[PDB]
Parts: sequence; C-alpha cells; structure tokens
Amino acid sequence: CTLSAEDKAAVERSKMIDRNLREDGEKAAREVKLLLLGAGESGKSTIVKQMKTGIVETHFTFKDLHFKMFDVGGQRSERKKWIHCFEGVTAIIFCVALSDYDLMNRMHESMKLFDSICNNKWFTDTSIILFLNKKDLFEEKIKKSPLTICYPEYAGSNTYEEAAAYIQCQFEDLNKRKDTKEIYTHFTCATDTKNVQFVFDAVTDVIIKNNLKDCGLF
Amino acid sequence: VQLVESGGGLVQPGGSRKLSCSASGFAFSSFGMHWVRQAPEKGLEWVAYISSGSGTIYYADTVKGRFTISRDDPKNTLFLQMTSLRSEDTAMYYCVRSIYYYGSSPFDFWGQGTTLTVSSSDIVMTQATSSVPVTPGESVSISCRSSKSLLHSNGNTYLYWFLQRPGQSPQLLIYRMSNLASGVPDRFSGSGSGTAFTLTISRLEAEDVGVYYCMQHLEYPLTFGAGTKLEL
Amino acid sequence: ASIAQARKLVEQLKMEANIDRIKVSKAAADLMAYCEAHAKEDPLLTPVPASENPFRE
Amino acid sequence: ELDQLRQEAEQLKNQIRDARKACADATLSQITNNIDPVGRIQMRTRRTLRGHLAKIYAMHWGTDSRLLVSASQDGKLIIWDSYTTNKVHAIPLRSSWVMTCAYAPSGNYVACGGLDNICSIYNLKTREGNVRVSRELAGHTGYLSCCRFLDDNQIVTSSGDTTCALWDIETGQQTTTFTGHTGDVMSLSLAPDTRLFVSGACDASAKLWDVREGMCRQTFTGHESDINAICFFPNGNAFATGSDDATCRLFDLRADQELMTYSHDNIICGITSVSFSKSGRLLLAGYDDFNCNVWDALKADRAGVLAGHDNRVSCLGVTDDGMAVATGSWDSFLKIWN
Amino acid sequence: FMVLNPSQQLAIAVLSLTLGTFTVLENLLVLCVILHSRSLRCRPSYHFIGSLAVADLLGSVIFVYSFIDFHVFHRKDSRNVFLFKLGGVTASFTASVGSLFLTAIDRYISIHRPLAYKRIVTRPKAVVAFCLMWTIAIVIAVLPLLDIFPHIDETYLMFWIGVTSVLLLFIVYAYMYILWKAHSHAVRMIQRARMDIRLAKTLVLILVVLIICWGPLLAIMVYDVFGKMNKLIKTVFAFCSMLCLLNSTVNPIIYALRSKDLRHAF
Ligand SMILES: COC(=O)[C@@H](NC(=O)c1nn(Cc2ccc(F)cc2)c2ccccc12)C(C)(C)C
Repeated sequence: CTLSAEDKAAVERSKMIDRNLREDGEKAAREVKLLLLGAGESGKSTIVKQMKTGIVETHFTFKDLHFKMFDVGGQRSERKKWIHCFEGVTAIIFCVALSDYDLMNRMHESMKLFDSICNNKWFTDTSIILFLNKKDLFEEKIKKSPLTICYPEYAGSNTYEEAAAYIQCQFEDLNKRKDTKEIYTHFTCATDTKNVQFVFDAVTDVIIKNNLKDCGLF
Repeated sequence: VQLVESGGGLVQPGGSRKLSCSASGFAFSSFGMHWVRQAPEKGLEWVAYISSGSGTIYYADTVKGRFTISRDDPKNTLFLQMTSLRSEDTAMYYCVRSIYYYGSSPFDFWGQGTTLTVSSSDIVMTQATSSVPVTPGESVSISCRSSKSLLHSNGNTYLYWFLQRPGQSPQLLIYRMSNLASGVPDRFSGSGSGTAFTLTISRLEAEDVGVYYCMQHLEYPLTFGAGTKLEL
Repeated sequence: ASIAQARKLVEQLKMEANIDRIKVSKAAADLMAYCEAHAKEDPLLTPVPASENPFRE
Repeated sequence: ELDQLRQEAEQLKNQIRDARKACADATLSQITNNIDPVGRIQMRTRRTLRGHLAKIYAMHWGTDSRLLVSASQDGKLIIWDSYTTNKVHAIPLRSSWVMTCAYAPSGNYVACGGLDNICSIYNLKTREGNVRVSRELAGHTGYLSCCRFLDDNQIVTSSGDTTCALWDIETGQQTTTFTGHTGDVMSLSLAPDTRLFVSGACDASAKLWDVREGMCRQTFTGHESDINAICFFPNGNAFATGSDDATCRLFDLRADQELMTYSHDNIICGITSVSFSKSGRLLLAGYDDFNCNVWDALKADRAGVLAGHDNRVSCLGVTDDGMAVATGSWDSFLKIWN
Repeated sequence: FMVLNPSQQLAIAVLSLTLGTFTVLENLLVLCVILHSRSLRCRPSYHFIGSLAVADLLGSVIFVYSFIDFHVFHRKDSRNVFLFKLGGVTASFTASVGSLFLTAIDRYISIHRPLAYKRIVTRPKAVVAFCLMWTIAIVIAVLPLLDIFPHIDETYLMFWIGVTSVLLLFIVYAYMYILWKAHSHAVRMIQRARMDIRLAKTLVLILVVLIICWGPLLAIMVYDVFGKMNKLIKTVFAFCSMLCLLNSTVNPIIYALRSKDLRHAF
C-alpha cells in the first residue's frame, strides 16, 4: 500500500475532517442567506429589530426555515471590493424609507444605491425583497409636504394612492434586468410581524424559481 | 491534560474486568487511544488501539480475541473489556493518547496506569544493553537495533524513544527520529538511520535516570525494545 | 481645517524626493544578475526530473 | 498657497517626476534583451485539494513548502498536506467572511481575517490537540484584506480603512500604524528580510514601508486602477503589482520607478493575485478570466498559462522552496501546479 | 415473425434508411456539453438528461440496425444470439424510461420540497440512481437467460409493460402535480398565475410527446394478451414503432434546448 502505520492514521484523520466539512456544509445549507442594504437612516435598523462592526448576522427562524440576515451597513469601505463576497445570497432585502422624499436628495440617493446593486454583475440572478419603510410617516408627510419635490415629473394625485405606488414604480423601473431578477416590493406594516411573512413568502418563491431553473424545467 | 484510569485490582483466572481511562483536559475525540501493558519488572507491551472516531481497532496477537477496546467520546472515557484473564495478563495497563497528522507527536501523553494482578512476522526491537551506570554531567549513548529497516519509503523513520522514571509513567522523548518532543530538554538528541538507532544524552542529569524504551511505529503490532536502565 | 493635512503630505513628499536613486541600467542589470545566478535552483523554470519532485505521484 | 498644497506639493511631485526621468537611461526591456526566452512552460496540475464548499479567497504556504492553509467563505480554514492531499486541520471560524489568511513562518500559528474587521490568530501546536483562537486582533475600522506574520509575535495586517498596522500578538495592540494611502489597502507583502513591506491600494499607488520607523519610505504609481496584488521580487529590490486594469508592473526599489509592464491585448480582466518564482524569473499572475498567466519577468512575454480553473483565480502562491505553485479559485478547489 | 407489405415490400425496407437520418445532428450535439463543460452544465439533473442523451443514442442505432436486419433480409435470426439484439432494444427503451423517470423524480422533489432539494439531490446520488437505471435496464433485459412478434415470451411481454407502463404513471403524476403545486403556489402570491404559463407550456408538451410515444406502441403491444394477435394488426406496428425513434429527436431537444438553460451556452 506504501502507507506507513502513521500515514494511514493521517488519512483516517483526513477522511474524518472530510465528513465534518461535508456535514457542516449541509447544516449551513438549510439556512437562507439575505444581504440587507439601503441608505441606512431609520429603516434598516428597525427591520432587523422588526424580526429578531464589519458584519452583523441576525438569525430568525420563521416557519421551520432558518434565516441568516447579513447587515453590511457598518463596513464603510469601497463596496466594489467586498460586494462579491455576498454573491450567492437568496435575496437582497433593500430597506428604503418613504419618509426621505423630503430630506429630497435622500430618497433620490437611495434610488442611486438601488440602481448600483440591482445592476451589479454579481447579482444578475438575485431577487430583491424591497421594503418601503414608515408608510405611517409617509401618511402625514404628504399631508403637509406633497410629492413632486423629489420627483418633478410626477403628474398625479397626492392622496397616497398614486403617491406611494409612484415610488414603487420608480425603483422597479430601475431594474435593468427584468428577466433574470424579480423585485418583490412590500410596504412595511410595522404593526404586524407579517414582514417576516412577506420575506418568507418571497424567499420560497426565489428558491422554487431557482430549483426549477436548476433542473432546467423553465 | 490528564488520563486517569481505574478498575482492575486482583482477579481470579478466567474472570473479566473493565478498565476505563477517564480523559480530561484535551479534545478526546481527536485522539487515537492505545493501551500499553507493562508486566511486573518487565518491559512495555502494546495491547490495543482504537483510533479517533472508532473507525479502526488493532490488537496484539496475545489478546486478539480476549480484549475489546472501546471508547465513549461524549463521556471522554476509554474502555478495555477483558475476558478469560490469563496469568500472563498481570501488569500495569497504561492508557496512551496518540494523535496522527503530518508533524504530530504520537504517544506524547501516558496515563498514570492501573494495576491488574490476575490470581494464580513482527519487528523485533533489540536493545540488549541494561543497567548502564553513569554519574551526572556525563554524556551517555543508548542504542537499539531493529529487525527490519524502520526507514519507510516516504523518508520518515518510525522510531520513538520513551523514558520511564521510577514510579512514573513513560514520557515521550523523541518521536520519529531526532524529533524532540515538546517539553523535553534539548540535551537529548536522537540519531540513527535504517536499523541502528542511538539516543544521545549530552550531559546526564539527576532526573535523566530510568528505563529507556524504544518503539517502532512502522506497522502493527507496536513493539517496544526491552528496557535499557540507567542507574547512577 | 485641512492645512495640517496638506502640511503632512508635503512632509512626505519632502522625504520621498531626496532618496538617492541609482539609474535603471545599474538596477535592471542587477536583476539579471539574480535571475541568472539562481536559474539552477528553481524547479519551475528549469523543470527537474520526476525523481526529484515531491509531487510526482 | 493655492489651498495650501500646490505651492510646492504639486511642484514637488514634479521634482520627483523629473528625478525619475533623469535616472531612466535605458529600460529593463532594452538591456535585458537578446537573452534566451524561458521557452513554453507546461505546468500540469499535480494535485487538486478538494474539500472547501464555498469560494476560496485566500491561500498561503508554510515555510516547509509542504503544508498550506486556505480560507474559504464558509467558516472553515483548512490546513492541507500538499504532498499527500490530507487535511491536517479544519478550523471553524467565528466570522465566515474571510478575505485573507496567513501561515506563520514558524508553522505554529495561522491568522485569518475579513469583513469582521478582525485578524484572528490560531494556535496550531496546542497541548489539547485542537486549534484554539490564540488572539483576536481588533482595531481596524475596515475589512482586513491581507495579513502576514513577521514572526510568532508580530503580524502586519492591512485594511479597507486605508491603513496598514503592525501588531504585537502577545498583547492585542498595534504598535505601529501606517497611514499613507488614500484608498483601501488591498494587499501587502513583506520583503524577504522582514524590515520592509510594500502595500497596494485602490488609489492605484503602492507604498514602501519601514516596519521599524513606520514611515512611508517610497511611493509608486503607474496603474490606472486598483492594485489587487503585490509581491516582492525574491531579491527584495523590486516588486510586482497586479491591478484591475489587467496589467502587472515591475517596480524598482532602488531606482524608485517602474521597470516593466506585463500586459496583453486579449487580456482585459483584473489581476487577483501575483507572485514570483524562486530566482524571480517567472511572474505568475492570477487573472479574473479564470486563468493564471506566467510572465517572463526579465522580458515581458507570457511564457505559459495555467488554465485549469473553472472560476476566478482568487489567490496563488509559489512554495518557498520553488517546487510548486498553488492556485485557489472561487470554484472551491486548490490546484497545486508544478 | 417478420411480416411486411408485399405490395410495396421494397417501399418499406427502403424506409429503414430514410428514418435513420436524424438523431445524429441533435442528440450528438447534446452530449458535447460535457465538452462545453464549466459552463456550468454538469449538475445532477443534467446527467439524467445525459443518461437519456446516450440511451437515446444506443437505441437509435440498436433499433435502426434491426430494421436493416428485420428477420428476413440481413442475417435473419437465431434462437439464442438474436435475443441479445433484443437485449439492445430493451437496454435503450428502458434506459430511456429510466432516464426519463429519474429526470421527473428530481423535478418532483424540486417543487414538492423546494427547501430540501439541495439536501436530497446531490453528487453522490444521481450517479447511484443513475447507474441503477442502466443496470436494471439489463436485468430486465434477459428472461430466457434465467411468442408472437420477434420470438419472445407472452408472459414476459406483459412484465415489461409492468415496468414501462408503471414508470409512465409516475412520470405523469409528477408533471401533473408540478402544475398543480405550481398553480396553488403561483396563485397565492397574487392572492397576496404568472409562472403556471411559463411552466404549463413546457410540462404539457412533455406529456403530449410522451403519450404519442408510449401510447400506441404499448397499446398494440398489449393487444396480444388482451386479444387474438392477427397478421393484419402488425402491418403498421412495424411502422407504428417509428415513433420510438420519433421521440429520439424530441427527448434531447425538449429536455435540453428549448428550455432556455442550454440556450445560454450556445
Ligand atoms: C427483439 O426483436 C426486435 O427486433 C424488436 N426490436 C425492439 O426494439 C422492440 N422490442 N420491443 C418490445 C420488447 C419486448 C421484450 C423485451 F425483452 C424487450 C422489448 C418493442 C416495442 C416497441 C417498439 C420496439 C420494440 C422489434 C421486432 C419490435 C423490431
């Protein structure tokens, strides 16, 4: 065999490390990984608290499905260098504040960041569970401060009917890959924990559409 | 790090005991575990071997069917089940921990040993010397010839030198060859090539006194040379 | 405000300008003298026999 | 003074740009011409270290030229035996977002760091038989992009906060801090004497440091984009830097300028890693387009290719006795070439 | 017993070569994705299609080689060795249904248990169950080693129906279910059907193609025991078996190409 008595026990050690790696990867394949992005003022900090320095993991098991949520807000580096580390997350929860259309260069900057990660080369197959935070504060901000300040071309109502849904069209229009990516917008309720329900129902749709794409059934 | 094994005592022949060594202070799951028997006023003799994960068990030809080595990783205990104890099984049974990877040091820690007085082809390591008298500060040389070249084709020559002080358990001094075990004074040095091996002590001290065994770990069973005692 | 920051960049460029520089001819030919005095002991430039490498099989 | 810089600092960078032209009487590719090429270099994949499940971002040989650690994005750090492709250790990481690893020159320690902003030091020769986290070196405010041991008690890290820092590992305190760069420090490289090290940043400049003085001794700029990789010539008197603009360059420490440029028109992708062979005649470069070209260092010709990866070659390393070249890639396989 | 239309006895043996034209330009281009590997194209549901990619190539030649044999013109037959040419016709027609079955047994657990898909179908499996479709394609290929159309038994002729007909019920329940659960799912999200039309116009075509393949032939081939076999029924059963090479062109093209997975490699 040309393996000494110690060269054979070193290979038994190697094959016992192989199973712990094969097993410890199966235990971390049951977990859905979710990048969390967005110009962080008020929304990103509450949705991870809505669900319960460099990277901030957050576990939450909803309905027999273990989620990991990686918040990268406290990195503060050239995002182009570490963003490929997150290639291969199920989805990209992109928190956004509806209360920043009048703070107007902030809502228009979140649209500049959404367009940056939504159109990376690393995220051509990664959907976006876009949250729109504080629609209560968007209720009475329009009550005094109308729209069209952050969107001059907005020719419409101000009664929150086409007001909010004009935000939801501006982001989803920024998607330059309509075929290989699906934005799943949601207006965060914050009075119920159906926010995790929307994440759960938007992840079970990403996984299935990956499974169907993995087996080539599309 | 400590291996404390109890069980045994006196046993009438044909009986059965259950030696157990309760490891504590190290990753017991990662370590292969030997048993090493030492008859009264005699040499060391390998008994059994259970690797890490229990995926391998070897025995000496003397105990091939009578002894059953087994380990309880969640409990950190090594067991030796004996059946039909013969009078030749009377000895102090040491539990030895050995970890095998590239660059490791097998046989580096030996349990204190549990005594067991029963009522009433292979590499041959030959160090036919005995009772080499010396005084401290002297330079001593010890040799043991192997019946086969312990130099394996991969460059490693598998010769281990052990030191059993009086009343202690053995201590690893030199693994494969000229590799000084951690915690050993560097005055010890190991030399050899092929079938002739030498343990050189540069300046002997008051604690460098006791029987010095050499072991081949080239293939199983593991054979110890007879004792080379150093009395001052 | 930032005069102390532009005060230190000059403090660096003051140091990074008075180095003594040998011309490229004396420092390119001094790299050939290394790559040509060590061409023997590199197994990747002059491929050795299968007897000597440890990765033969 | 023209916002207090252009008075001298903008002309002082022309004293330098005029001194570096005075000392360039002839280029490396003129005097090192009419010498024999190295011939086509067919390196075959001698090993394939399988067992990582995520992308391998970092790799580093041990000084014995046999063992090598590797860090993948799953929270695992594997210490391989390269001759017999066994796994000596598999080290679970607290943070899974590893971007760099390093093996101590004594073989007793290994370091690890990434997006967690920490360089963990792992003790390999423990008495317990497992690998413990001997130290966690925190203090950088950006991701650790590269770490390198000086010895068992000194490690120089480099971070995405535009800062490199020497460390004392017994304590947890950085005894020097190197603060010259205006961009993310992406890679550092110790000189063979461990008294100087170069670092390359996303501001397209590489800076020579002095480990004792802590002072940026020299500054090199030839690239148009980020310097992903940097490696000293084995002499210690030159280094090569690979950047996002698909070009390697050989910079000269005593001449204080760029000696050559290693580019090719079919190549458009960034360079993830770079390394010299022993004697420094071959410049290996790990490209973004799945390959690993082999540049004649004294000439400029790509004298070979190592095209055995199915994904970006994220890290390569030439073993310290020169025998082999290890390349990792985002396909979870270390290939040991030879 | 070979029986051919004497009015145009030439017109039928001549069609043997005309039918064998294709299944060379398409199914040969389908297995070269191993040559265009690192696309990447080699995951557990692409060597199941690779299985039928070759088994559709084996029986593509094994079957055409029989209609140059045909029991009358080219080395008519024997009583012992001829069956191992039968062993080829079952080695492929059952390797096809073995490949076609497994490819619908991972597409079932793909959408039935979508979270636990990666934990079930992997590298270790899908080569085990792979070869088992190539192994019992042979062990179900030799009864006489351990009496109407070629020479073979009528009690074993139904047992192969016991296999192929049963594997075509679990390939229909799988794909029909995958439009059910796709329909319950895709409606619920709009409840809070956009996928069930991108998926209905590819799953109902697999069953339309499948029914025209194994519907008539298995029908006539089971008319033997459910009726009295006449010489007037197998005048076109020789022709009706043309469809067994008809799906020889659709299997590599439906399961691989017109699904847009292969369409990005080209
Ligand atoms: C073996 O004589 C043949 O050459 C037949 N060849 C087949 O390829 C074939 N054999 N069967 C049924 C079958 C029965 C028992 C068995 F063990 C394996 C197969 C077919 C059914 C439909 C279409 C073609 C075929 C042929 C007479 C139908 C051309």
